[PDB]
Amino acid sequence: MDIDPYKEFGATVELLSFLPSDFFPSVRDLLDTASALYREALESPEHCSPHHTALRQAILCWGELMTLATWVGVNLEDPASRDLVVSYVNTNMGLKFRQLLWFHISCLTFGRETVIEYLVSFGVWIRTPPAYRPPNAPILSTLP
Amino acid sequence: MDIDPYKEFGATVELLSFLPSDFFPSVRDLLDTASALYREALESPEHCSPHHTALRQAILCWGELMTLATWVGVNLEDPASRDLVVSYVNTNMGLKFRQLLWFHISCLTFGRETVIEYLVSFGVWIRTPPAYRPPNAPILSTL
Amino acid sequence: MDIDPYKEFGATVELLSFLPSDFFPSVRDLLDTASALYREALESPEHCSPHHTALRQAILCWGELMTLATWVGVNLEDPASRDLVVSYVNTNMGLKFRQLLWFHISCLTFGRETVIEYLVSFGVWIRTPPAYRPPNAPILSTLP
Amino acid sequence: MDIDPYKEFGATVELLSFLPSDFFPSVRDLLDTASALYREALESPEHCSPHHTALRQAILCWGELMTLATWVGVNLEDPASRDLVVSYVNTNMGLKFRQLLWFHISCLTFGRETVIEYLVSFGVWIRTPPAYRPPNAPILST
Amino acid sequence: MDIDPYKEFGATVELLSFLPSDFFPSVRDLLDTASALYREALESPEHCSPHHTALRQAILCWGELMTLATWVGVNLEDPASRDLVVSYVNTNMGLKFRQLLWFHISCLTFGRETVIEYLVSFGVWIRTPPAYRPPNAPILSTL
Amino acid sequence: MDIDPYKEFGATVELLSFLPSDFFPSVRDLLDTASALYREALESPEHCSPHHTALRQAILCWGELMTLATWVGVNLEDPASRDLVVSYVNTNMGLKFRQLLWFHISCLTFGRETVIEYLVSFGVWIRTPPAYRPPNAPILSTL
Amino acid sequence: MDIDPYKEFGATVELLSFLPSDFFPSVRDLLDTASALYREALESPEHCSPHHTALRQAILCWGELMTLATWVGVNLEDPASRDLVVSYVNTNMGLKFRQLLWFHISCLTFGRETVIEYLVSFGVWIRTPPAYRPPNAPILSTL
Amino acid sequence: MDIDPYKEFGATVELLSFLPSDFFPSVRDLLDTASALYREALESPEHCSPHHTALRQAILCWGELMTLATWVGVNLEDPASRDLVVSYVNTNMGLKFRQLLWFHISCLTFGRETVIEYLVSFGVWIRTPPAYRPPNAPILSTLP
Amino acid sequence: MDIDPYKEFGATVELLSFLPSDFFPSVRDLLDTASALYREALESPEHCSPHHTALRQAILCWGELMTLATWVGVNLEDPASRDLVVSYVNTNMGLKFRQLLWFHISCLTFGRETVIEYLVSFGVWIRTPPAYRPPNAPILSTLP
Amino acid sequence: MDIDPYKEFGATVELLSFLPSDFFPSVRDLLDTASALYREALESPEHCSPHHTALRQAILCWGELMTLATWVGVNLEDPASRDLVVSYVNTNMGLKFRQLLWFHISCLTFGRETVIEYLVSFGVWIRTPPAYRPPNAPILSTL
Amino acid sequence: MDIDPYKEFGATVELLSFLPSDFFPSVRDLLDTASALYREALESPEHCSPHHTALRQAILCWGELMTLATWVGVNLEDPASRDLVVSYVNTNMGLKFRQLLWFHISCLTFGRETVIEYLVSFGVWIRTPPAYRPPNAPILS
Amino acid sequence: MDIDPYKEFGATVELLSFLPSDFFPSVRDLLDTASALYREALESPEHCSPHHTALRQAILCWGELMTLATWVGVNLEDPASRDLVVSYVNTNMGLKFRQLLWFHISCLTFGRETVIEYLVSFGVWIRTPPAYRPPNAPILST
Repeated sequence: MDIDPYKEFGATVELLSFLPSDFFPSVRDLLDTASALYREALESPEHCSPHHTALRQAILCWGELMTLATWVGVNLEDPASRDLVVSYVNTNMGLKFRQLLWFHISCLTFGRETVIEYLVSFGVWIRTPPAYRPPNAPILSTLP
Repeated sequence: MDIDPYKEFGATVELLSFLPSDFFPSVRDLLDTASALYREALESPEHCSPHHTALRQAILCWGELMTLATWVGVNLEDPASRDLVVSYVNTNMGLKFRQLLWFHISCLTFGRETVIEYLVSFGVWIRTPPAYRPPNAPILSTL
Repeated sequence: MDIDPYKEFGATVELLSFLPSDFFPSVRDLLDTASALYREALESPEHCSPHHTALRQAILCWGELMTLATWVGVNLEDPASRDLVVSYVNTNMGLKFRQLLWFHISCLTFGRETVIEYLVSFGVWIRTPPAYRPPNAPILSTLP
Repeated sequence: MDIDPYKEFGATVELLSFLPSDFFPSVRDLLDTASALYREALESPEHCSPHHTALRQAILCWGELMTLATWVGVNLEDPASRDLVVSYVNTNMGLKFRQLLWFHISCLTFGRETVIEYLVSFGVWIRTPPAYRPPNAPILST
Repeated sequence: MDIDPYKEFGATVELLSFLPSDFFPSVRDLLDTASALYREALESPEHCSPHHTALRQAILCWGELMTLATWVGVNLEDPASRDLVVSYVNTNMGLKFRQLLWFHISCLTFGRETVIEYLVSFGVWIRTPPAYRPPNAPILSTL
Repeated sequence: MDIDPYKEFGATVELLSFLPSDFFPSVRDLLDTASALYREALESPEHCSPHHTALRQAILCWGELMTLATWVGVNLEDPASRDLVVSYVNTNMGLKFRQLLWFHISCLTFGRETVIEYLVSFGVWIRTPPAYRPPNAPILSTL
Repeated sequence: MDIDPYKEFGATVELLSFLPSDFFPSVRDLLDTASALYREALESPEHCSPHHTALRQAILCWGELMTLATWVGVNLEDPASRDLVVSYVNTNMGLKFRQLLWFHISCLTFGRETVIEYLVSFGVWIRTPPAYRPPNAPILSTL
Repeated sequence: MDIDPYKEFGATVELLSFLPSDFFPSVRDLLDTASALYREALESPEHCSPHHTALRQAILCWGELMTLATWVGVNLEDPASRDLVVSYVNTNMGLKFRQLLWFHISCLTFGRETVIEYLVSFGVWIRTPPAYRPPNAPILSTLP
Repeated sequence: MDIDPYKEFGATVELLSFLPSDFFPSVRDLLDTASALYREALESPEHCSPHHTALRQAILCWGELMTLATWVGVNLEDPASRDLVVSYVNTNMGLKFRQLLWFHISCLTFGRETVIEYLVSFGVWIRTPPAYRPPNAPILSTLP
Repeated sequence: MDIDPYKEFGATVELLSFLPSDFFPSVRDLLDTASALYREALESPEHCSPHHTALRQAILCWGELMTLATWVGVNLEDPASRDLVVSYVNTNMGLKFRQLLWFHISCLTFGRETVIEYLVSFGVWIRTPPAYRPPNAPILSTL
Repeated sequence: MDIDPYKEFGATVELLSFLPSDFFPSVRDLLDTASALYREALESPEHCSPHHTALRQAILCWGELMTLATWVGVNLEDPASRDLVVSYVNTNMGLKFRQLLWFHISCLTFGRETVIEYLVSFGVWIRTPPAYRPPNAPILS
Repeated sequence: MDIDPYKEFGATVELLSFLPSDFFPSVRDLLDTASALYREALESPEHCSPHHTALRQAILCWGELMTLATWVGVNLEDPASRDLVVSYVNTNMGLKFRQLLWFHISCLTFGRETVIEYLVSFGVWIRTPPAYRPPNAPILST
């Protein structure tokens, strides 16, 4: 129905496309990052924030895919289809969840405006030719 | 972790399981109902309510599930595998998404308290023996 | 180019699609009701309401279509072609006029908000599985 | 030339045309209903209301119709022709008189606005296809 | 039961019986006069007068009788029965309609009291023996 | 039911018939003018004016007629029958729509009184002999 | 002397004839109801009500009729004449006394303004075709 | 069950039994007496008096008895039964109606207390031995 | 001594005869209802009500009758006489106790005036012919 | 299920059992006393006192017992069976009814406290040895 | 000795004995209704109300009954004795538990007074002979 | 629904598990103690206490098991299965009822807090090795 996941938060798919595909961390590291920082808030019966509301659904609909992978592992005695299904899952659908989890965790940790301006800064950094590219890339931190 | 989709809204998975599994409408037409009534709100760049965010996420991830089903049906070669994968997907991952869509659309249309009361009322009505239950099943209406 | 007959009033084609195709009455009954209830309204030189101009235009368009049907039935040499033309006319082009006449007549009789609420309620009713839907269906009436 | 009986009363011919032929009671029932409900008013000399003037003429004309029917039956020699004449005079022209008597009696008993709105609601109900209409028809009683 | 056609108009059946049966004009002439004088008032959607209210019903019932006659003449195949039925219809059933139409049209045109007095004045003239009966019968006129 | 399209706007069919049948422009040109001048108001969810509703209905009806013509040309098998049907359509059911579109578009562009007076002025100018009239026909302009 | 029973109470013979002839209860049941409900009032030396007076007179004359029937049954010899006399008595003179007793007892029990309206209501309900009337027949109740 | 027609008015059967059986006038004479004096009052829609109500009921039930007599005279095969039924009727059941009509008519005409006093006086007159009985019996009159 | 059980309360035997014999429930059900609703008031040393006073005596003399039945069962070696005795007891002496218990229990539960009105209404209901009798009979209840 | 006849009146079964069984009078004498002293109050439609209700109920159910005795004496065929039934009746069901009737009649005649004290006085007098007691037994008197 | 289960609640055993055996829903249905409507109150360490303690005790003892049933079924060797034992367990001890659960749940849902009057009305209805009783039963909802 | 029998009373199933399974007295002695001390309060129609409320239900649902055992022993014709069934009943289903009865009777008699402290003191006594365990086990007394 032409729904943009980040439009209600202020970004677009094109804006989030400034970062390369290899930039985003793994699903596992993001999940431990979430569970070590907002486990008591993603498990409480309150409308803490739309970021929390989106993170809950993202985690659940990723767990659905993990359960599907377990089911196709336990059934479908054809090894070729076994390998193809799981490979397609954790390669062509893990990227979207990585982007969503990274956005919703970085926003909650640092600031929506901070993340929004970091995206522009990183796009500017990555657009320049490598010869004139400065050695250090922009990074999100709260220390000097 | 351990997250309940309806706990932040006021319900639980067990409370939605009170109703029979063959009562909820089709996911094929629930999206049509949502698109014919809330498209302007769902495309808007604004937080309208906590219901809208969950509706958007559910619609998007179901669309991705349909994309996965299409990819399987296009790229796989074993008819048996193309049968089990699709059947599992749009039975097991379809029932709970039907429940989610019904809950959120009903909460947006009639009201959270009304839906919560209707759930309990229908659950109690169904279990009453037919010779004593009121003849007409409960229904949600706006008129 | 992208104009529908219901956006200016409050409804839409998809919203009006909640009712099944065969729900609407025939054309003769709708015309009889329109005449017997609002002839004086649709004879005066006044814009009583936007619901009246659309009714006038729809009635005139249906009259033109009926004149076309009479002409093709009278002045053609191929009975088969005559039959296909008339059948297509009163099978396909009559449904849209049925929907338009029903919408405008019901609005003028009961209220635009009442019609919208009835549409939503009937969509909810028809969406229910038959094993659980109540026997009686929603209807528009003023009696108790 | 196209005089209709209900325009002055606020209804129209096609508005009352939606009711089924079996919705109206018999003439022999509608006449006794009037005779038992409003008789002192129908015999009194004052114009009680415009609903009484339209009723007296209809009653007298139906009496004329019965007189014609019995005259035909008594003084026709062709049995088949007598059968068709009596059947026509008791079936085709009975429906209009039943409609008139029902309309006037129901108006006098229930008010005019109530009868008109009941007619509108009944038309709405009857135009609905049976697959979607509610099982029972709208009612008008006290 | 025993309803007087002329009682709400200050008259009675036997009072109107003073005039001979040949005095009343024909249905065609009476209907032409009505349609030429009060057509726009008879077709009005308002209660102009009880006279109009009665005239409308009388005209409609005469139309029904004409439809009956046409149906008999067309459908009925026996010429003798056809002729007998039509002769009876527009010989006997038309006289009362002629009286009613004449009464209501005259009361609409000249006046109820004028017609009431005219009936008595005509009775006086018709009772007189021919030797002393004036050769000019009473007439209705507006001068 | 004997309804006149222009009667609520202030004109009649006979008033628009005053001008010659060849004066009005083509349906394609009128639709292009409408699309290039009032699309943002014709596609708006508001009652801008009574002219806009009639314009919308006329455009939709013409689209339906064009769809009917396309269906006839696609499905009919007799070239002669296709010729008669299509030519009838865009020769006789087209002139009335040209008049309607011209009237409504000119009204929206210039004002109802200006368009109403222009009809009479142009007709009277055409009726007079050439030797006793201004040499150039009247024109509607905004400058 | 052309006297009506119910004309001093507010009804007529024709109005009571509106109801079916097989609706009124039996004479025995009516007498038992009267004896068990109003014996003290009927056996009192005071004008309790015109209903009481009429009830007393009707009961006394019905007792006289029963005494006549017993005398006929005792003294007559041929069975046929006794049969017709008795059957005529407790059919024809029984129906009207049933109507009288029902009217007076129902009045004394419920109210004249209620019994009068019940007659009209029941008659109109019975005349109505079954498919367009309430399914339950009207009944007089005290609770 | 044990109801008499005179207790509500002030008399009893025994008190009315002071007069001999052959004293009361005929049913016909009583009926013309009623019709010539209270015809307009016996047809009014008003409760003029309990006397009026009782007279109405008595007249109507005597009419029922007369109709029964006509029916038995018109439809019965046996002369013996035909004669016996009417002979019993207008001899045994007519006396009670004679007494009732006389009582009510005399009351309405003269006064209930006057009628009671007349009954009391006539008892004394009739019980006196014939030798000492005065020549003239008491009579109801309004003139001297 | 010509004593009526219900005269002191307001009803009469003929008035209580409106209900048929089959209407009243059994004796066991009435005793269970009494012992479940008013046991602590029937076993108390206070004049709570004349209804209680009558109920106590009725229950006691019914218990006496039951003791008589047990005694005649134990003795009276003749099975025929035993059978006639018990049959007479619990067929003809039980109906009166059923009526008494029903009357007193229904009065104590609902109200004396309500019971009287119900009796009158049920008499009216049962009097009418079956063809016109409404399908539902009057009943005593405190719920709609 | 455990109700005492005299508990509401202030006595017990064991208190009435204090007196000898042969002291109480006969049912016939007690009924004659009741009929000759309180018939006009026992026939009244009013609650005179709680004693009257108990007297009415006791008299009624004793009359029913006598009716049962008559029925068994009439219908039974074995003289021995009739003997046992009737003797059991008017001895065992008779003694307690004599006690009840005596208690209620004496109460109504003399006052509740007098009858209550008389029982104890008479019992203690009887249990006392003759040589150390008043020579004559106590008696209830109204003089 | 004689402890009436409902005496402390304003009710009485023969009062609840008039209801037919088909009036009460299944044990599974009643337990599901309880676990889906009052679970938060039934899991808390508070007392809440005297209507909760009896519900907890009944649920626990019924769980014991289920454990006994599955035990007998597993560790009984005679194929015939198990039939009678299990049928008795889920038929004769089922009715009393259904009565208790229905009483407590209906009280907690509708108020004690309403349920108390409904029992009297239903007893009056059920004691009427069929030839005179109304066609449909009195209703609590 | 995973309902703790002792949660509204400030206890826990694990906490009451400190006592050995042989510590609790027998059902007959516990019922005799209850009937000799709180009979007129358990048979009262009032909510004396939640302890009384629970004790009533415990007694009733034990009486149901006694009736079940009697029915089994009087109806089941197999003498091999009769033993097994009754032995299972009053060897396994009696222990939990004994624990419940002991807990509620002790809490009614001595006090909830006193019983709670006694449960901890008994555990402290029972954990001690035999060499240093005192020969006098803790007891409840007033």
